[PDB]
Amino acid sequence: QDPFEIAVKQLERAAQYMDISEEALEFLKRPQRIVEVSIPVEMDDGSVKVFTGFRVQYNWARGPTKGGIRWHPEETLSTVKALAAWMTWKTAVMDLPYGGGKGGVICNPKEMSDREKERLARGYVRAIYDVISPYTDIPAPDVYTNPQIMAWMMDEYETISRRKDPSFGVITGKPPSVGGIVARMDATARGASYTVREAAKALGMDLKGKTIAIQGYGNAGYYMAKIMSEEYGMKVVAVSDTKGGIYNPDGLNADEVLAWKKKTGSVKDFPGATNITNEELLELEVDVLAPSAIEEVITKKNADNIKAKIVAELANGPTTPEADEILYEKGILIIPDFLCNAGGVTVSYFEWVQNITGDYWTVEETRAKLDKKMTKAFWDVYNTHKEKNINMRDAAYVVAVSRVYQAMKDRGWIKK
Amino acid sequence: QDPFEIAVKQLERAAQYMDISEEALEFLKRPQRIVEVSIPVEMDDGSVKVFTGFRVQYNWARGPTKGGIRWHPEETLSTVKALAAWMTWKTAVMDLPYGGGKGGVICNPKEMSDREKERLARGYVRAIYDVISPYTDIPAPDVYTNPQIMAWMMDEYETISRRKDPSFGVITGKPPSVGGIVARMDATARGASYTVREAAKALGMDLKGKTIAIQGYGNAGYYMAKIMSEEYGMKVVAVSDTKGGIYNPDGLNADEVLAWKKKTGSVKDFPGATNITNEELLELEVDVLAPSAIEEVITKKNADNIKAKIVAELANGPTTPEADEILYEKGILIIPDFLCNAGGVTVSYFEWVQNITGDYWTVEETRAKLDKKMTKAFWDVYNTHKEKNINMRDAAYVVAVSRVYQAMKDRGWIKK
Amino acid sequence: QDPFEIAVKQLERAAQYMDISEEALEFLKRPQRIVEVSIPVEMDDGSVKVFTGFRVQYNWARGPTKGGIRWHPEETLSTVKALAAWMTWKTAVMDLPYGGGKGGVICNPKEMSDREKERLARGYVRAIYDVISPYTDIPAPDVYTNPQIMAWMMDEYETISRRKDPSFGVITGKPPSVGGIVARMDATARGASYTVREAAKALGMDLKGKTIAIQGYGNAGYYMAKIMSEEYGMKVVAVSDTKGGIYNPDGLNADEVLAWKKKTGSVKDFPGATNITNEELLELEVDVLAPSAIEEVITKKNADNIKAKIVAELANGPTTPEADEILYEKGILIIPDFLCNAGGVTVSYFEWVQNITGDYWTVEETRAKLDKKMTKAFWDVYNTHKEKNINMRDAAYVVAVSRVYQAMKDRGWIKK
Amino acid sequence: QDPFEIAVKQLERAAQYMDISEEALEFLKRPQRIVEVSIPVEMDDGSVKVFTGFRVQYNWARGPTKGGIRWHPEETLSTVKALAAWMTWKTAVMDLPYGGGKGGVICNPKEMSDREKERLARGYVRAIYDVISPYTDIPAPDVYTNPQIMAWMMDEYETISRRKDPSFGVITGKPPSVGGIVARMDATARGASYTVREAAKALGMDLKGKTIAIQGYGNAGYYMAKIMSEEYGMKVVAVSDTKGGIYNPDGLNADEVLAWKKKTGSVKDFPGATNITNEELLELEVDVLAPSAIEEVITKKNADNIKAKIVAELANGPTTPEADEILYEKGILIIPDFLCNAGGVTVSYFEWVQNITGDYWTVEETRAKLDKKMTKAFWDVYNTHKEKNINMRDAAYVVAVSRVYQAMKDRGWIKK
Repeated sequence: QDPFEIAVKQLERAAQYMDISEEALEFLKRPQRIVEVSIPVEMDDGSVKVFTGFRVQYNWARGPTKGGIRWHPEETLSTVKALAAWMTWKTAVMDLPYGGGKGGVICNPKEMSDREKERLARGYVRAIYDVISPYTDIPAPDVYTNPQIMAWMMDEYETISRRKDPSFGVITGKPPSVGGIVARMDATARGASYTVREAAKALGMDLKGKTIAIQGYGNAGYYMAKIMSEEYGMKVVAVSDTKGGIYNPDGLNADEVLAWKKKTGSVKDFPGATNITNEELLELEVDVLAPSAIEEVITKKNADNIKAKIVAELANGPTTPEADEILYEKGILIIPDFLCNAGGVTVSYFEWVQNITGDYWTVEETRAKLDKKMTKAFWDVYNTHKEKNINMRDAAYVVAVSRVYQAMKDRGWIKK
Repeated sequence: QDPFEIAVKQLERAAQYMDISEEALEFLKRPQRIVEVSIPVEMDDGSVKVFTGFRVQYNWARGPTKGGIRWHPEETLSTVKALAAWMTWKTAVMDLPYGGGKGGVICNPKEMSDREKERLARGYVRAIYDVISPYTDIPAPDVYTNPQIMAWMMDEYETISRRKDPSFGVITGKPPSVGGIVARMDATARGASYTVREAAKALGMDLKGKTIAIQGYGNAGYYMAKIMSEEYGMKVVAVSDTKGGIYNPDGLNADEVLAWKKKTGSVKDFPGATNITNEELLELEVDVLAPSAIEEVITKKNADNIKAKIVAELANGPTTPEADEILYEKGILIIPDFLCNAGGVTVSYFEWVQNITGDYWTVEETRAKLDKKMTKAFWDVYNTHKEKNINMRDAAYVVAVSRVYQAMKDRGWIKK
Repeated sequence: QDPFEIAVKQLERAAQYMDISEEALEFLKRPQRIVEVSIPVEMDDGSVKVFTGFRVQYNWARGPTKGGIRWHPEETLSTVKALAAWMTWKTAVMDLPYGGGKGGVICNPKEMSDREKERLARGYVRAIYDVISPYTDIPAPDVYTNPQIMAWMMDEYETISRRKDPSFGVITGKPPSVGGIVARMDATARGASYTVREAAKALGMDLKGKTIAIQGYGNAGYYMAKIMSEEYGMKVVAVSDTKGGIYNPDGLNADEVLAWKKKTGSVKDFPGATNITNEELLELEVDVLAPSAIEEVITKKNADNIKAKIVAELANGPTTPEADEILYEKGILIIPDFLCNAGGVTVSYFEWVQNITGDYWTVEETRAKLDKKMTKAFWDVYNTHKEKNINMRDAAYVVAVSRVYQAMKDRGWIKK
Repeated sequence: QDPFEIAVKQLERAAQYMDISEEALEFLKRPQRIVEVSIPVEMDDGSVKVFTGFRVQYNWARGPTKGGIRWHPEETLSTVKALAAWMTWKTAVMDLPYGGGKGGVICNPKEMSDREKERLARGYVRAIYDVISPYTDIPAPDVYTNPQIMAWMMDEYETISRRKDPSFGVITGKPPSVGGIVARMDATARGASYTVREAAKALGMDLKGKTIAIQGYGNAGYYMAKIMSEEYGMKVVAVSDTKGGIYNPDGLNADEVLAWKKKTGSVKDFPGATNITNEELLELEVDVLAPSAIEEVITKKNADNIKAKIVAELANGPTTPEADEILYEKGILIIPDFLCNAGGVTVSYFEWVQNITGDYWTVEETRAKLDKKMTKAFWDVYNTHKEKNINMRDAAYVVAVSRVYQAMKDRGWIKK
């Protein structure tokens, strides 16, 4: 289905950049396992309503599959399969010991009691219990799920598993009271702060003094802002939200802007600052550009106007194939999302290790370990893009895919 | 899909005839669990080929799900989802401590070597292992599957189960050398005869000397012929097949016939028997009509021409809805398929029992248990329709869907 | 080795009387699994002593392996290997759902306190626990082990299994207080009579008023004596023991003889009776000759002096091959031990079914089923011996090994 | 058996240097568990051929048993029991949390195709599955087995295990695409060098600029040469191979030497270097000597001509007991094999640690620990040598055997 169909293509295109049997391609083109279940839920009004959820375990050749759970009224399998495939390249490029998986339920949390959300989380686990474990498949939070939901879900598992395993490790995005971890607050942006630093290096450029413009002012946007300016000494001249951007040559203060938005509801009309549009933002003359909100914000239409040296993809899919070629030719360094925003998944892996080892780390320890991980994944991609003459996004899928190809071979899943 | 769709709207129509919640109905409108997997197989040519299969566990309120595995190049989940629902109403009417399930693989058996197939049978199991046990889900042979393939499936199960359970009972239609049973050759026809026999009873009639025309001369028809005439003293006046049929008001001799066709290739041109057509046969003037070949062969078109005292549905969906209603006012007793041809699964239950208890029975024993079973089911249905003034098929679903509704209710799956 | 080597030869030979692959042959010339253990035991003198035990599971293609455990100071793996193979042909011919196994520990049960043996019994179990279960491997008592011993074994088991399975069923030969059954007392002699009953028909002869001479007066002998006379109305003109025999054409009374021996230590000097040697008894001119004491009593040297119609081997290996021929071409009906004396292994299987089903039968039921089972097996072999012009012993191996052959095939362990 | 026998004596002689119960002795004199299976394999020609393999779990008092698998046509159980015994002292001396075990299959890799060796690795596993686990028994590569065979093994385990545990940790020497590691390549030569440092220290000597001679030039020999000279600053004055040696006072350049051997076929004739025989090598006048190829090269015969300060045993069994006392008397530091060559097993435990915790370390981290572990182990052995005043080989065995003794005492396996 379209969403999946798009995924395969992504894949089918990268092969061309590498040596890989067809036995392989054929395998890597369908998910290893799909589970589809009916979850009867008792609604507040005493009525029992049946939902439909999925869990897809795409490929586990490299490790147990990692992947979040989504709650969404317009959810579909294809979507789930497609996103499962994706995690797969994600974990691989990051070189973690996991395969990729993903789940979803077709429901409207927005019309749900806290108590009806608890019973759906429980029903999910009761339904797909037989394919999850701390060593088989480890979920986590996605669209419309959060730590609270994770905990109810861990809790129902222990009740079934009866504690004969490291129960806290069957799922991540947990609240700290139960094996969850801090450091997970800034992960994505923080992780993203490390590629950029590296990216700078590549271009033999020093960040201090440089400029950044961030589209979107949420967690990522908020944190990416605080960090780049605080730790890297960059100038945050532009930030933006759902309602407009505000520009300032002298550099904004994330905490201040944050307060305004939190009291005013928007970053817009922030005193001392000029109001601007979002498209305006994309087209600024800044060193780094961090699209951290929505997708397809950079297209053939605008691709031509982007004046950033580095385009940091914190959100998923801001850029388009078309926009891809132009920015390449144009000479702009792009940190594909799935490499740029992978500190999320990385930390999650850091959480699992702590749950299974029973040993808890300090934030510092945890940040150090995150840096290393990102630091390598980048160079790994960059160097490949150079050598093979392909953009970072193509480079990235080549790094990813081969890793899965090898493992599949070593196990003898395919002979060649 | 269509097929599923079809199936579903057959449930909705019978609903009309009974008192059942909408909680129940919605519930019974979806399978509880579906597993879809890709099974990599090593070709006899050192190539690895990924295949696609499903196991769908519809409903297990009344006991473990029981159902066959189909190997076909035109197979689809929708078909599997649909037959799995069917299996679910079959066991219930039959009153087996089972639920309904089905499986399928998309592959062309015909161009596969014995070795390739063993590798397929084994991979299936290695893939859906986690959801099968002698207590969870118990497969059986279906289209393009048989007792050898079953043996291979049971064997790889034992190897993973490590023999910590009653492994012979994890699948049915097994070769006697391995928990298999012999009463299994004439089960479908043997089970049908009992209903005809009980059918005759209600119809204040005696089949001795009575006539019967049978559509199709495969296993079921051959044996239907054989027994009816042989244990009952009926007059097979015509048989019929793929190509055409044979008439003889004096009584054909099945065995003779079978030879001919075996030697001949068809039941066509038999000595001393006049040639005729399939359609001719249906409107033939006999006391019993046993369509045992294909789908829809009794429709609105000919419905009025059927002059049978009794129509024994041996095949899957031979008659039709409006065809259904005409024969009804006309006063014709129809033995709805899932009840009529259910002996085969009733016998496979008998097999599972023996497997679980280590205690093996005698054909005579087995038979007496079949009869007993076939009988009550018949009656159970007969009285429902009488009392509720509806058609047998309608009455069947009623008795069927009724027992499944009770069970989920008692489990608390649905509150009313 | 020796007894093993001998064993294997036994095999190869009968092969020649049948059609079978070398794949197969080669497969049946070795046990699938052998386990050898070191068992620390706490002696009564405060010192720990390591013993050495084994369990050998020869072939489990037809079901879980069944076989006793021997406690002997002169025990060796070979002996064990060799009897496990024998256990294999015994179940097949008895047509049981069992494979074949045997176990053994090297020790002197005679210098052992009751407490030391218990600690040994529990250690064996704590040692080979990972490969036994009521669905995997089911021991029983053999040389120097008994019910007391089985219970101690059964108990340790439950203690490890945690009662998560039909625990009483993991081992046979138990006291009635825990799953033991009662018809087990005269089983071996009882099952032997049935065969004697059937053989007398094969010969067209009414045993009533006929004669039987029994070599050995143990439980087996005593019961054979008791039954054949009381139930089949025969005359026991001679019985015998460790020290000598007694003769009396008018026929003896099994009980009277038994009490003398108890009070007197031997059958010798029994009143009214005539004293004779064992050899004499062997050469008596009786209808039925029941050798139930030791092997190699019927040799090349005396096969010519044997004058019985039927030679009922209650004992294990009383006749030899060389004696085999002579007695064959001489026209004597020999009932192979392994069929003749399978009454014990049969009722044992009857014990397991009641343990796993939780249903327990009466003595009359059990006996009922025991006769049906023995009867068939006789005729199976009888008919085979007729058809191929071979001797019961050779017939027997043919039936057994063929049966294990089909199963390994159906499972695809070997492909031809 | 001769080889097992030899081992037993090896131990009994160490007894003599320490206080050990006799209860302990006898326990240690036998392996706790031996399993022997018949493994049917589908030959490339369509025939099935049954192979024979074993796994020997010697003693687990200190942890789960660690030990390689050997593929070889002249393999014997006793060789196996013997090596397992050996594994047992090697882990204890290293103070690793394991017992010792060994496995082996009788076959000729060297006429098996890759598809046959895969069907072979897989069947091993399917066979001894019940006694292996990442917590129970952890195999590894040995004679004629490599990371690829490990991976095939790990895979079938996962297929049986169902991923309910840290599947990557049930076996070591894995390819990195699946739990394997690096820093595993120079493990042996690298571990050996730390002990060589320590010694130097014991001796008060400073290695920079001292001389070393290596008998043998394979991986270890090659690696020993690169390391001592590059990291320690030593002069490699002679190396030698299967055919002969070469000598040169200024120092050889290991890479230059290796290419020459690689392109040429031997170290013989290396340009600018003098040729010498192996024996002359041994009696060379160097500070350090490193026999790293074949056994019994140091005998009563030449023991007297050894002129080195330290004898680093990279090979197994290069010095005899006889040569053992002469050298000892002469005052030469000998670093025993099983201690000196332990950097391999050590690094194999490091892999298991990473597999079980999901955390993968850096080479520098890995090296940090190896150093530590070998360092400690060296001194534990040394210090027992001066103390009890015995030879390193004797001293290592005491430390080993004592450790195993305490544990069996602390568990109550034996009472004193």
